[PDB]
Amino acid sequence: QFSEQVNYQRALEGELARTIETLGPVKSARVHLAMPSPSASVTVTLEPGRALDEGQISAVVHLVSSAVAGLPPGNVTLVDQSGHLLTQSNTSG
Amino acid sequence: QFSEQVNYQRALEGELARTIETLGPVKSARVHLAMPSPSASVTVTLEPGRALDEGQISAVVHLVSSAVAGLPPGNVTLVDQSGHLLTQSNTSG
Amino acid sequence: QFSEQVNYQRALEGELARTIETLGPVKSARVHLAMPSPSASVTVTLEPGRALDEGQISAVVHLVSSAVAGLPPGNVTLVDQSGHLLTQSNTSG
Amino acid sequence: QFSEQVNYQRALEGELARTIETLGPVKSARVHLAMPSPSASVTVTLEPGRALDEGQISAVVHLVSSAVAGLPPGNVTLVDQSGHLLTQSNTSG
Amino acid sequence: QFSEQVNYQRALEGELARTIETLGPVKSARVHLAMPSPSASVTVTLEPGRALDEGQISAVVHLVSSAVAGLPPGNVTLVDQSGHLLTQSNTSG
Amino acid sequence: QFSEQVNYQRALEGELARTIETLGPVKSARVHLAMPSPSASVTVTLEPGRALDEGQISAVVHLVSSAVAGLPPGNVTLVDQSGHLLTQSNTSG
Amino acid sequence: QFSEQVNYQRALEGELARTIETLGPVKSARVHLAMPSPSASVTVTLEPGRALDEGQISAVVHLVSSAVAGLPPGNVTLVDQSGHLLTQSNTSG
Amino acid sequence: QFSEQVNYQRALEGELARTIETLGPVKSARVHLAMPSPSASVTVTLEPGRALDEGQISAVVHLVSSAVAGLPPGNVTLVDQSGHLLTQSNTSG
Amino acid sequence: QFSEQVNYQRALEGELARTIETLGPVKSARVHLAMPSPSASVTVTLEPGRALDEGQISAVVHLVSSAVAGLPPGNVTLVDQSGHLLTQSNTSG
Amino acid sequence: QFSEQVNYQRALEGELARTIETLGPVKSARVHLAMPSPSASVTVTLEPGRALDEGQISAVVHLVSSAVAGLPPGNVTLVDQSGHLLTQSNTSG
Amino acid sequence: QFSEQVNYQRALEGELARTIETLGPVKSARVHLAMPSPSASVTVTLEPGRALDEGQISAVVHLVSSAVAGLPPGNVTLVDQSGHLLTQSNTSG
Amino acid sequence: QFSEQVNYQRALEGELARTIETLGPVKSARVHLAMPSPSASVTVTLEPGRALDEGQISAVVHLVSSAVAGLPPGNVTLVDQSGHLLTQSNTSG
Amino acid sequence: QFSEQVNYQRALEGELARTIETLGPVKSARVHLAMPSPSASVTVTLEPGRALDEGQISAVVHLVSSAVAGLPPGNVTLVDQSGHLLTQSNTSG
Amino acid sequence: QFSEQVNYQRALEGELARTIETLGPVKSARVHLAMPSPSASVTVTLEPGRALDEGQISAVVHLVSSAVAGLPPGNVTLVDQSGHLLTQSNTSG
Amino acid sequence: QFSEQVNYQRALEGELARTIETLGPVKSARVHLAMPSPSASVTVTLEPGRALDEGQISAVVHLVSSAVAGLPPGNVTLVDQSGHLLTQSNTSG
Amino acid sequence: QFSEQVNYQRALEGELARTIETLGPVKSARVHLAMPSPSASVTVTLEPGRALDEGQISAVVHLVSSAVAGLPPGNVTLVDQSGHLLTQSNTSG
Amino acid sequence: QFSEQVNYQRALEGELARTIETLGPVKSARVHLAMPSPSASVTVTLEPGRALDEGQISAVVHLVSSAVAGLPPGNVTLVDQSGHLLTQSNTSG
Amino acid sequence: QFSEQVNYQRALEGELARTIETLGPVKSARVHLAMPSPSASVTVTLEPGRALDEGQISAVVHLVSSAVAGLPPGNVTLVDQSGHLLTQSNTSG
Amino acid sequence: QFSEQVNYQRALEGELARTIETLGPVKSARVHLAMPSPSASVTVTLEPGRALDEGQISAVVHLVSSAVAGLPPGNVTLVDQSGHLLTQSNTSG
Amino acid sequence: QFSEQVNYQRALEGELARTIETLGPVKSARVHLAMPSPSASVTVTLEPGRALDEGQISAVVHLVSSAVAGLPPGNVTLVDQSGHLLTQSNTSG
Amino acid sequence: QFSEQVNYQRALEGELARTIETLGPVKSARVHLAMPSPSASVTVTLEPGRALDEGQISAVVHLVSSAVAGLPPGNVTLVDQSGHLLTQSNTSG
Amino acid sequence: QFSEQVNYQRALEGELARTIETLGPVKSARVHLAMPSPSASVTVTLEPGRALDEGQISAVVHLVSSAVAGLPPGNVTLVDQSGHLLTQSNTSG
Repeated sequence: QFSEQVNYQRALEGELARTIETLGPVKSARVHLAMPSPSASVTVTLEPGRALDEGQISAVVHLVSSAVAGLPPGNVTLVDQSGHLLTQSNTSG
Repeated sequence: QFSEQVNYQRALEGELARTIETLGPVKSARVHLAMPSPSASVTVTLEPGRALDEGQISAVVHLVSSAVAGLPPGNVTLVDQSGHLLTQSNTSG
Repeated sequence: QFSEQVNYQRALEGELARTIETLGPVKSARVHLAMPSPSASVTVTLEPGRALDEGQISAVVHLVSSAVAGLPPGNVTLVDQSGHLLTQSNTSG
Repeated sequence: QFSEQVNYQRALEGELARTIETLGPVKSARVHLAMPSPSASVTVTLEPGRALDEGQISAVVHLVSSAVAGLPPGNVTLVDQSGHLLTQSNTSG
Repeated sequence: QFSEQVNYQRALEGELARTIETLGPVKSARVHLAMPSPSASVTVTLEPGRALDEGQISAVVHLVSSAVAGLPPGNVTLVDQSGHLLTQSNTSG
Repeated sequence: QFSEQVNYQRALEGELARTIETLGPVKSARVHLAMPSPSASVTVTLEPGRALDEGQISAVVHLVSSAVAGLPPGNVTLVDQSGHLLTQSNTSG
Repeated sequence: QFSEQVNYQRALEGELARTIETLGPVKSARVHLAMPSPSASVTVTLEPGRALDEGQISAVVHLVSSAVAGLPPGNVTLVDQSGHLLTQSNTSG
Repeated sequence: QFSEQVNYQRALEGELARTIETLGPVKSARVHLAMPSPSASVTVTLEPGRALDEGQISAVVHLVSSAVAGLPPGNVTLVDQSGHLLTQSNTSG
Repeated sequence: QFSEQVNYQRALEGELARTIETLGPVKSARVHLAMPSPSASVTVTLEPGRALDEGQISAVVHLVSSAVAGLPPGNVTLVDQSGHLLTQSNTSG
Repeated sequence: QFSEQVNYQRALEGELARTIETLGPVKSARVHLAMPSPSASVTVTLEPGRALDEGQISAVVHLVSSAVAGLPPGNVTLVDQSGHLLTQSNTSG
Repeated sequence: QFSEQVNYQRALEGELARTIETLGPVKSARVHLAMPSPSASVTVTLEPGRALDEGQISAVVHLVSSAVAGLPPGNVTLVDQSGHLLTQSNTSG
Repeated sequence: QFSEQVNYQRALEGELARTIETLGPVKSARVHLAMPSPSASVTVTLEPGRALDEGQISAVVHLVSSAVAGLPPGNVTLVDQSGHLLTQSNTSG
Repeated sequence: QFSEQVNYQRALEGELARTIETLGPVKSARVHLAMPSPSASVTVTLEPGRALDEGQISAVVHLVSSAVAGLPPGNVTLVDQSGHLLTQSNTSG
Repeated sequence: QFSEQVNYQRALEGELARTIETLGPVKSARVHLAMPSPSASVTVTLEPGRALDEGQISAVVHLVSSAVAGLPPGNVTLVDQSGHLLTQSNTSG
Repeated sequence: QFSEQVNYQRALEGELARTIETLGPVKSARVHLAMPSPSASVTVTLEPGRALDEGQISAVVHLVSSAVAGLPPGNVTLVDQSGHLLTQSNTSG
Repeated sequence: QFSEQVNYQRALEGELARTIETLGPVKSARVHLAMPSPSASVTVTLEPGRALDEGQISAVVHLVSSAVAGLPPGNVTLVDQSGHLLTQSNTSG
Repeated sequence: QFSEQVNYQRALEGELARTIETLGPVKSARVHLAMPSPSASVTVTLEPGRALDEGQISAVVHLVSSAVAGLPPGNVTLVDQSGHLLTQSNTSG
Repeated sequence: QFSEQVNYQRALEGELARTIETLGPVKSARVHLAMPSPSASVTVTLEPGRALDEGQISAVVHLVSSAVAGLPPGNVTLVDQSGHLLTQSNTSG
Repeated sequence: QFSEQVNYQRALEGELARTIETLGPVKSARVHLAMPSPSASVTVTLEPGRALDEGQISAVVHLVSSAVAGLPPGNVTLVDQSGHLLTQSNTSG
Repeated sequence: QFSEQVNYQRALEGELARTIETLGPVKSARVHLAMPSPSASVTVTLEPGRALDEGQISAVVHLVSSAVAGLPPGNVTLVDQSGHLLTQSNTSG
Repeated sequence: QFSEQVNYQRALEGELARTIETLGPVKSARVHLAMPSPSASVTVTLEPGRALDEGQISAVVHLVSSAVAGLPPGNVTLVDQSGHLLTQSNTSG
Repeated sequence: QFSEQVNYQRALEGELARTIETLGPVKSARVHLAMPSPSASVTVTLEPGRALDEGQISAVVHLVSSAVAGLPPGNVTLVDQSGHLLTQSNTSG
């Protein structure tokens, strides 16, 4: 049963990575899921010379926070390829 | 049993993706289902030089929110191929 | 048992799609069933240069809402091949 | 058991379709049964240049509403090959 | 058991159809039985240029309403080959 | 057991048909039995140019109503080869 | 057991038919037994130009009413080869 | 057991028929037994030109009423080869 | 067990018939036993030109009434080869 | 067990017959035993021109009444080869 | 067990017959035993021209009444080869 | 067990007969034992021209009454080869 | 067990006979044992011309009464080869 | 077990006989044991011309009364080869 | 077990006999053991011309009374080869 | 089960190490997980001549603290390739 | 078990005999053990011309009374090869 | 299970040793884990001519105290390759 | 178990004998153990011309009384090769 | 289980010995563990011409007292290759 | 189990003997263990011309009294090769 | 289990002997363990011309008293190769 659960989690991770790669100016990303108020970690590798709107960074936030049950939109930690802690709501300091 | 459930979910995802592709100015899309007040994530790849009405974007919203049980019309997150967080009801800020 | 249920649902979907295709100015459609106050989604692909009466759009609504148990006539979401959210009763805004 | 029930329902559907085809100016029809106050859907394809009486449209209504147990005569939805929602009792608006 | 019941019902239907065909000016008919106050549906194909008495149409009514247990004489719906809802007692309007 | 019962009923039907055929001016008849106050249906094919007494039509009535248990003499519906509802006691109108 | 009972009843019927045939001016008859106040049906084929006494018609009545247990002498229905309802006690009208 | 009983009854019938045949002016007779106040039926075929005393007709009555248990002497129905209901005690009218 | 009983009864009948044949002016007789106040039936075939005393007819009566348990001397019915109901005690009328 | 009893009874009968034959002027006799106040039947065939004393007829009576348990000396019925009911005590009339 | 008992009784009978034969003027005798106040039967065949004392006839009586348990000396019935009921104590009349 | 008992009794009888034969003027005797106050029977065959004392006839009495348990000296019945009931104590009359 | 007991008794008898034979003027004797106040029987065959003392006849009495348990010295019955009832204590008359 | 006991008793008897033979003027003796106040029997065969003391006859008495448990010295019966009842204590008369 | 006990007793007897033989002027002796206040029997065969002290006859007494459990020194009966009852304590008369 | 858990932990460690390596100026790192307020240890090997922001060091902290359930952001210990205890919140001294 | 005990006792006897033989002026002795206040018997064969002290005769007494459990020093009976009852404590008279 | 635990502990030890070796100026170290307030022992072999900060010695302390559950930062004992007890908090003297 | 105990006792005896032989002026001894206040027997064979101290005779006493559990030093009986009861404490008289 | 524990203890001993050997001026040492306030024994073989600080002897003490659970730092006994009881805290005298 | 215990005791004895032999001026010794306040026996064979201190005789005492559990130092009995009861504490007289 | 314990004890003994041999001026020693306040025995063989400090004799005492659980430092008995009871604390006299 645990093997089935971990395989399902890995397949979800692969599908999510493929979909977020299918976003235009992104060659690849790396998503990891955390299941206990859950949370998730996104490490986007943004393509150089490209920058999407805040309304589309929230698009990435809600894209990853929606397709998984119980993930609040404010619990996704978004980090680019070199620093750039964009989620100021988590790190409110 | 869990394998049957996941296969049924994947088949539903494939059928829904095919139907939403069968919408004219869309080559392909990517739907993911979230089952616990459920919710779903749609990442449409709109064809360039095409733009459908708001009454037909709500058509996509209700098309994905209807064919699955218990999905409210206000819980679908719609994102185009490059940002464009169209669903302002979820992100009411 | 679940396989039998899903096969029966798929066969019903295929038969319904064939019957709604057998309506004159329609080459093909795509029906999906939602079973919990149930609801259903219809994505008709109307033939160009053809337009049926409102009393025959309600014919499609009742045709899909009747042959399945417990589906109210006001819960069918009807969308043409390009937008055109015809069901104003669901989207009363 | 469920397979026996669905096969019996399909055989009833085929027999009913053959009998309603055996009505003169009809090449073929499409009946679907709904079992929970049940109801049924009839999509007649009337032959061009032919039109039967109201007392014989009620003949079709009672022909389909009688040979199945518990189907009230006012719950049959009758639609021709192109719109023409004839049953005004269901759609009393 | 259900297969035995359905085979017995089909054999009764065939025998009844043969007997009602054995009535003179009738090449063939189509009877269907409904078992829950039961009821039945008769679709007679009367031979052209022939018309039997009302006391012999009631002969058909009682012929089909008698050989089956519990069928009241007023619950048989009689329809000719083209409309002609003869049973005015059911459709008392 | 049900097969034995139906075979016994069919054999009784065949024997009764042979005996009623063995009545002189009758080439063949068709009897059907109804078992729940039971009743039965007789469709005699009287030979042309022949007509038996009322005291011998009651002979047919009691001949079919006697050889089967519990069948009252007033419950037999007698119909000739073309209409002629002779049993006025059932149809007292 | 039921097969044994029906075979015994058929053998009794055959023996009774042979004995009543062994009565002089009778080539053959047809007896049927009814078992629930039981009753029986006799269809004698009297030889032309022959007529037995009333005290010997009652001989036939008691001959068939005696050799079977519990059959009252007044419950036998006697019919000749063409009408002739002789038993006026049953049909006292 | 029932087969043994019926075979014993048939053997008794055969023996009784042989003994009553062994009575002089009788070529053959036909006895049938009725077992529930029981009763029996005798159909003697008296030889022409012969007639035995009443004290020897009562001999036949008691001969058949004695060799079987519980048969009263007044319950035997005696009929010759052509009518002649001799037992006036049963038919006291 | 029943077969043993019937074989014993038949052997007793044969022995009794042989003994009563061994009585001088008797070529053969026919005895039948009745077992429930029992009774028995004797059909003697007296040799012509011979007649035994009443004290030896009572010899036959007691000969058959003694060798079987519980048979009273007044319950034996004695009949010659042609009528002649000798036992006036049974038929006291 | 019943076969053993009947064989023992038959052997007793044979031995008794042989002993009573061993009495001088008797070629053969025929004894039958009756077992419920029991009784027995003796049919002696006395040799012609011979007659034994009454004190030796009582010898036969006690010879048959003694060698069997419980048989009273007054219950033996003695009959010669032609009538001659010698036992006047049984037939005291 | 019953076979053992009857064989023992027969062996006792044979031995007793041999011993009573071993008495001088007796070629053979015939003893039978009766077991329920028991009793026994002796049929002596006395040699002609020989006659033993009364004190030796009582010798025979006690010889047969002693070697068997419970047989009183007054219950033995003694009969010669031709009548001669010697035991006047049993037949005290 | 019963066979063992009867064989032991027969062996005792043989031994006793041999011993009583071993008494001088006796060629052979015949003893029989009776076991329920028991008793026994002795049939001595005294040699002609020999006569033993009364004190030695009592020797025979006590010789047979001693070697068997419970046999009183007054219950032995002594009979010579021709009558001669010597035991006057048993027959005290 | 009974066979063992009887064999032991017979062996005791043989040994006792041998010992009493081993007494001088005795060629052979015959002892029999009686076991229920028991008793025994001795039949000595004294050699002619020899006579032992009374104190040695009591020697024989005590020799046989001692080697067996529970045999009183006054219960041994002593008889010579020809009468001579020596034990006057038993026969005290 | 009983065989073991009897073999042990016989071996004791043989050993005792050998020891008493081993006494000088004795060629052989015969001892028998009696086991219920037990007792024993000794039949010594004293050698002619020899006579042992009374204190050595008591030696024999105590020799046989000691080596067996529970045998009192006054219960041994001593008899020579010809009478000579030496034990006057047992026979104190 | 009993065989083991008797073999042990016999071995003890043999050993004791050998030891008492090993006493000088004794060629052989014969000891027998009695086990219920037990006792024992010694039959010494003293060598001629030899006589041991009383303090050594008591040596034999205690030698046999000691090596066996529970044997009192006053219960040993000592007898020489010819009478000589030495133990005056047992025979204190 | 424990092997499955440790393999899952090792796979998580490998994936996390690969992702943190996929951060630009990092050739490799070494993560270890601690599961009981849990905690974790990170030993980054920063590439020479590179230094990321504090808002991206907190990016590493939250990247490792998010993808694992229940890890607070203040419990991650971050150490470079040579000392440099950057996390001053843990070591608040 | 009893065989083991007797073998152990015999081995103890052999060892004790060997040790007491190993005493100088003794070629062999004979010890027997008595086990219920137990006791033992010693029959020493002292070598001629040798005599040990009383303090060494008590040495033999205690040597045999010590090596066996529970044997009191005053219960050993010591006898030389010819009388000489040395133990005056046992025989204190 | 214990083998699995010890193998897991050894693998953790090996991984920790490899990671601490991966720290620059360290060729190898030796870690041992202690599991009951747990504690651990570190024996670092610092490379000559190298010395890291106190804030990086605390880096080693927290690196080993973090990756294992429940290890407080003050319970790690740190010793270089030659003495140098650096942890003054444990050894506070 | 008993065999193991006796073998252990014999091995202890052999070892003790070897050790006491290993004492200088002793070629061999003989020890026997007595186990119920236990006791033991020692039969030393002292070498001629040798005599050890009393403090070394007590050495032998304690040497044998110590190596076995529960043996008091005052319960060892010491005897030389010819009398010499040295232990005056046991024999305190 | 005990074998697993002892093997684990031996492996810990070997690893600890190797680590303490890996301390510079030590060729080999010998550690033994004591498990019940536990304790341990260290026998260091210090290399000649080398002497570490007291703060590094306490390093050895805590190195061995830390890597094993529950060992207090004051319970380790430290001894060099030749005496030199360094731990004065244990031996506080 | 007992065999294991005795083998362990023997191995302990052998090891102790070897160690006490390894004491310089001792070629061999003999130790025996006594287990119930236990005790032990030592028989030292001191080498001639050698004598150890009292503080080293107590060394032997404590050497044997220590390596075995529960042996008090005052319960060891020490004896040289020829007398010399050194332990005056045990033999305090 | 006991074999495992004894093997573990022997292995501990061997290891301890090897370690104490590894002490410089010692070629070999002999340690024995005593397990019930336990105790132990050490027999050191000190090398000639060598003498370690008292603080290193206490080193040996604590070296053997530490590596075994529960052994107090004052319960070790230390003896050199020739007397020299060094432990004055045990022998405080």
